[PDB]
Amino acid sequence: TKEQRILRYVQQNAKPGDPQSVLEAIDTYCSEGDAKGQIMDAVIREYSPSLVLELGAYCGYSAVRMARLLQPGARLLTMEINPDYAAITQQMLNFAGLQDKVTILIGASQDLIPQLKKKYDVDTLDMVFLDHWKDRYLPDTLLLEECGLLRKGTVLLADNVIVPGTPDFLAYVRGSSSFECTHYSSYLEYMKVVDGLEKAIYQGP
Ligand SMILES: Cc1nn(C)cc1-c1cc[nH]n1
Repeated sequence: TKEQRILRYVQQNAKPGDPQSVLEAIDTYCSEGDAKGQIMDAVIREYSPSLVLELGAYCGYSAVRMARLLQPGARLLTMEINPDYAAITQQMLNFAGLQDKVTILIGASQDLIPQLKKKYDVDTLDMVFLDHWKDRYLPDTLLLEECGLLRKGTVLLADNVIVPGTPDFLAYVRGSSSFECTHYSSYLEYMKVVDGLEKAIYQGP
């Protein structure tokens, strides 16, 4: 119901066609995530990806956040396992006026990623945002590589990466010469990490 409540709140209080007011409505409602969203913004602005893959949609906050910065021609593919969330996310994107920039695929990442080239005509991806299941971060990273979907300069950005969580994913991207890594730790006013993200840029084979 959390995702449903968030949407209705947006629908009642936000301005249609204005992604900023949609995001502000979501943030405001949830607090009584801008640190993470701010990092997502910085990555999109720096790498200027033409095709983005998002793993996990939920209420659509991140789809809105990323798609609003893509220029004409640039697109987002969003995978979401839960059809109820995919519906919420579609409504959220319609509300923000970003529906022409995003395609939502319903299903499990491990099933859909291998079908991207043949079934959905993807060549390579410029950016991947990982925010789905944490036990899939490393397997899906490997799957993307092995399916030939990454190129030199493709940026992976993974949410909710806080040690000792995601030991395998981090061991790989850090450990491998094929990835150049940056970590982000948000503490807000605290001494303990509230959210962590990892940026990993593929260097090619
Ligand atoms: C996409 C996807 N694939 N798998 C395995 C989980 C998801 C997910 C998790 C939250 N939303 N969607």
